Amino acid sequence: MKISKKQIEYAIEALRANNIITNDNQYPKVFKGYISSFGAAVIQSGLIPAIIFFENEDNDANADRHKIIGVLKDIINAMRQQYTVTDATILVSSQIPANYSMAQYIIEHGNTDQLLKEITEAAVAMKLALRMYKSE
Amino acid sequence: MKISKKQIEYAIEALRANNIITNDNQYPKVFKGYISSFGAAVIQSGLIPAIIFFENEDNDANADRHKIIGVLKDIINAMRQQYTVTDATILVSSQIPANYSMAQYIIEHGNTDQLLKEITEAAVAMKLALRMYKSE
Amino acid sequence: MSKKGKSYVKFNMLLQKYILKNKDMQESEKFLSSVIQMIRAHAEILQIILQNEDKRTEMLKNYFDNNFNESCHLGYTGLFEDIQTLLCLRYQENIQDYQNRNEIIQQNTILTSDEKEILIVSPAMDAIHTIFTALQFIHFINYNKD
Amino acid sequence: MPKNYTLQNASNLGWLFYKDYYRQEPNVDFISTQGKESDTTADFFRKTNQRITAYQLNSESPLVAAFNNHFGTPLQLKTIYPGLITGSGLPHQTGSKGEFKLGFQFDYTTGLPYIPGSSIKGTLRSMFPFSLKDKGSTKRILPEYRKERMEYIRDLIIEVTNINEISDTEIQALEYAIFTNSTPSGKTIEFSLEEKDVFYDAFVADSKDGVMLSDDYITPHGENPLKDPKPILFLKIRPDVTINFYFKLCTTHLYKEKVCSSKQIEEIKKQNDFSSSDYKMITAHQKRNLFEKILLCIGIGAKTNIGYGQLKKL
Amino acid sequence: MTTRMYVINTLSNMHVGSGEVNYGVIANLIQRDSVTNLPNINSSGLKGAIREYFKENEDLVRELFGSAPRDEKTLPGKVRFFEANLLSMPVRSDKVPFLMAISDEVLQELITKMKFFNCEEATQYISHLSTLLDNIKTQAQGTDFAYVFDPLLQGAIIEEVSIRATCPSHIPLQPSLKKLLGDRLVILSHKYFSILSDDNHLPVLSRNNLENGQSANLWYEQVLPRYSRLYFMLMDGNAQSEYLKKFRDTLCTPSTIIQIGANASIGYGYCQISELSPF
Amino acid sequence: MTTRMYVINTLSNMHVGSGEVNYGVIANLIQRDSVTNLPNINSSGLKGAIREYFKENEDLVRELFGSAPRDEKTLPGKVRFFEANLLSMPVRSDKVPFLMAISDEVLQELITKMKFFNCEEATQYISHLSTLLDNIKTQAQGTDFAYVFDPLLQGAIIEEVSIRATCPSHIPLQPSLKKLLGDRLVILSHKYFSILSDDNHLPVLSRNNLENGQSANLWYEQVLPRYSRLYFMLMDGNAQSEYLKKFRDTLCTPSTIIQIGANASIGYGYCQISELSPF
Repeated sequence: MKISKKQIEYAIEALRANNIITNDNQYPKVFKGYISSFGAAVIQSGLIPAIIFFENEDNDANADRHKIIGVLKDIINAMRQQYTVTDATILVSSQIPANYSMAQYIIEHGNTDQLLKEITEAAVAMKLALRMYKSE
Repeated sequence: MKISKKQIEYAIEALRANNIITNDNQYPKVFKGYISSFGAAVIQSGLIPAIIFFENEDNDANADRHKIIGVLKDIINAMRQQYTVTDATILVSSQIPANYSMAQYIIEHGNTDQLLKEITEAAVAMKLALRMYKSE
Repeated sequence: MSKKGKSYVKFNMLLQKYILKNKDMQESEKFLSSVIQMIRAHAEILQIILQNEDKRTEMLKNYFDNNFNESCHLGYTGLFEDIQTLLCLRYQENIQDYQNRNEIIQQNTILTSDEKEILIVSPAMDAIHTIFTALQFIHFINYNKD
Repeated sequence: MPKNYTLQNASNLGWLFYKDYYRQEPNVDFISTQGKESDTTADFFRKTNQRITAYQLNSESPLVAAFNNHFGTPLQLKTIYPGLITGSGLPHQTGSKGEFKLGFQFDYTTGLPYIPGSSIKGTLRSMFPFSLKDKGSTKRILPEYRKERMEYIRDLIIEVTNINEISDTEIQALEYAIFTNSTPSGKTIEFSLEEKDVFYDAFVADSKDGVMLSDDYITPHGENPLKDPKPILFLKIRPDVTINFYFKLCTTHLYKEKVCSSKQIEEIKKQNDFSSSDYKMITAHQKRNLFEKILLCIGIGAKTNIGYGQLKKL
Repeated sequence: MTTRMYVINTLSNMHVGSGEVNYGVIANLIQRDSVTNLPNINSSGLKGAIREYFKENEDLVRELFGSAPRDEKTLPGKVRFFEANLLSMPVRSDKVPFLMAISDEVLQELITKMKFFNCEEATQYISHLSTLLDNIKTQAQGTDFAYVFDPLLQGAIIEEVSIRATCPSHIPLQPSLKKLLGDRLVILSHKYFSILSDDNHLPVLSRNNLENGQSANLWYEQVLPRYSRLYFMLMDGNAQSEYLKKFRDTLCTPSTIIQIGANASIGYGYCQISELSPF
Repeated sequence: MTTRMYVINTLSNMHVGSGEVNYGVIANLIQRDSVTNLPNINSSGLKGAIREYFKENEDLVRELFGSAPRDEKTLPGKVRFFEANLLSMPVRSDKVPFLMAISDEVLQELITKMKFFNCEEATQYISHLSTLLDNIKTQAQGTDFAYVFDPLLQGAIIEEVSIRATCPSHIPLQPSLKKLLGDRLVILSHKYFSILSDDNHLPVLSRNNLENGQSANLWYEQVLPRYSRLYFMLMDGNAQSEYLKKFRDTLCTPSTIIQIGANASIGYGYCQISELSPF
């Protein structure tokens, strides 16, 4: 599991687009804990429980931790945008619709290993991209 | 391969400039592990993640681990200086700005293994040059 | 080597110290054969250390300690110290004998580059070569092929 | 099936807790905010919790018998109320009602609740003086920590063994021998295979007439007394559950405030400059008694400051 | 006589560190095979652990393993240790606490290894294992499968809900193959076994560092589940007869527990090594 | 009867030392070919290993390999041992545990060597390999190709170089070419094989020396993956036909296993040598 520089570029662009990393090139410090906790939750509980926990918006958290799910969605869409025609025969190279619940998407698409590897790689890339920058 | 004397000289200058070696020719004894681990991590995990890991400043590390990336930058700048300029040369010779961090520089200019080769030689030079000093 | 100095004396003492004496059979200070290859391979770094001013002794000690950092090298501290002392003495003798001679040879525009290069002696490199040759002589006398 | 865990008729407790817990049933809907609070979701999680908490363990279990055959004679202690929590930090949470919101440490292969040997080792080392690392941050609390723990350990050693005086350097050497198998300086002592102190994983051995797992509540009332508290439900090991503590301990020889090996100590004995004044011995039985006293004093697991994880003699 | 096959029964949670840096969730990962990408024990680790067990008998170690690295005169080792490859891995189910999981590709690899190396009891095992593999492939017909041989374990969930076990008759499992592979055995397709044994599905144990009762560090460690089975091949290289016999008896005796891997003091890598019994 | 071609099937990990002082992460690097930089076995090491296997038959060794280094009489060696070049290497996949990887340049060099040396069965192999190479180049047309010849293997991923395998259905792979190159064969572009065989992607193993449980040394070794295939040429220089027949029959016997390289005590460099069969 090697994180390519293109995945890290996707992570940086997604983190900027979802208003986690401001124009000052700083981020709220709680988001590194959010990303680490999501990484641990995926491997301990599972993809569905972790995404459900991190995707809800009625939480009593300091910051908008539901934005890491949007960052994941953007990274996965960017990765699927560069799937070759040969990949598209085995791999579902279809953009996640957006405005769609990510948990709903994963439930509807079975529980294929493809989504699990994609989300694991995207979470690691998000972690590294956040480590590229500075806490507020 | 042999030991490049010029690269060892660049390593000495960069170690002094980046404040790893004190005035009484000494270092905080964690930096030798830092350099060896940097080489191993570049081999095992890839250039970009290793650079991000060792360049991170919000770390619970014993000392200022991000100084080894500054030493790497100085060595690479020094060796890119005195690169011969012939129209048959594969090397860029463009100097890495002090404004730029190493990770963003490899992200936006990283399509060739020139940076990987230069970083490997710079890490080896750091390892061999640090043996000339004492550990506090 | 120049016999007008302490480098010759230290060279003789090093030879006498680390040469096995079969005629007796009580013991002599042991020899590390890996130092011979270290001198040859690390010659450029050693030259950098020698060309350093007023810190070369500490730098040489640090280099030899940090390269031979294992528990098996605790017995060869005497050999490392003798090598460092001899190398420093030879570098001092070589600079005092050759620096001005080389800088007048370099800008003597009557000789071609080939004869200038065959005439120009690098002090630190010559000291490294002398120590290397002495160590090789010690190993050659000591090593048998039983 | 529901009770008497066994190897022939059971579901893996760890599997039930982590992978099968949030199984997607035809009509459950805990994705939405409305469905997370619904009675259907609460009933679903109640049924899952009842399945998890319905298993008991017999004393004559082939699983625990195999543990005894492999790791040696267990040290048997009992859990008192409220119980035992381990692995509390493992992520098990979605935001639903009736759900277990704290992690639990389950053995992967067997599914039995267990305390990993690293937890036991750390809990035992915590009451030894030389467990806090000498760091810049910890420098201000290092001396008092060492003083308190050294007095405690000295009293425990005098109580357990027939040693009359033990010195601070002797306590340092003994702790480093037990937990690091090394000299306090970092050097190594040439030890035999049987001279290593090993801390195996503790296991649940007997539930007796009840189940070995139960559910418990912590209700954190906030700093604002006018706002509603949040109930948190978690999984605990029931009171009066036998815990088997497996160790592999050796005899530690101390001569002149340094730790000696067995051949070293026999050679020292045969020397004519040998005194019994500076020779000290603590055997495996005495080490086990000392560990037992530490465990009975501080307990093991999570939330031990508020009574969770306190143990009693069988 | 030359080549023998030994099976490593793991009594606790194995951790053999690869040492590579992982920047994801699990900081410390376990060693994997270069070719098959399955968990394995490098032969150097096996030799080191068994040398540590036998270190008290200096003559036996000197004859069989070689000279100590510090000795002035170096003696080559006579017995040859081959790397331990994964045979069976426990998988958690809803009908039973754990099943013994093996793949058809693992079975094929074992058959090929026995054919190439010619271990002592190889002929019968190869014949019956080839029969088993042929029956399994004939029944599978190129599809995904999870085959159980006890009819009571029908419909069992092999960890993931997508993998459910079917019991095909006409496929006999010999008692000796049950002894080699494990009780409550499930034969998995390569896709399923790769899914169950990859980095996201192998067991992880959480660990932290406490300073005066407050958490300082935190990391996750990948471990090989308890009661896993690994096989390795040992060739005696003109080693002395009675030293070899003592090695064989001590290694295979019931009371021998050998520590392989890391985290010995916290009980991780304790194993039992058994020899391939006659069919 | 002269100049026959032999294929080395590697049953374990292989490390043939380079003798190069690498100041870097990997201190122990494997032997690499001068022109192509692909991993190779020097002819001296191959001759030494084969001599060591046969050293029990003194007369065969003396007649074929020559006199011992200490013999008072010096007898020149009669057989000619050519160096062994990499033919196929296992790459990690997802549909299958591994694929056998060869480059078009490796095939071109094999054809060139067979033409230059006049191997025993060289003619048919040259014709069919030229047909296959021309077909591959016709299908690729200057693109970065990765072709598998079993339709079930379509879309198998090479994990190191994240590409997927296409199936050129109109290219035949003959059974003898399957035997020579290997089962589950993928033929890649030169750049893919170069990336897959470089220092960063060849397996690297971590090793340490433990003094009383404390780490004394640490180093990294790179190895040739197990099941790799290498080929070399053997010329029969006026050697006795009976000793030659004994040597060839013993070498190509299935039960013969030869150790080539370092780390013999652990399971490294154990190989099977087979002769080129008639097409």
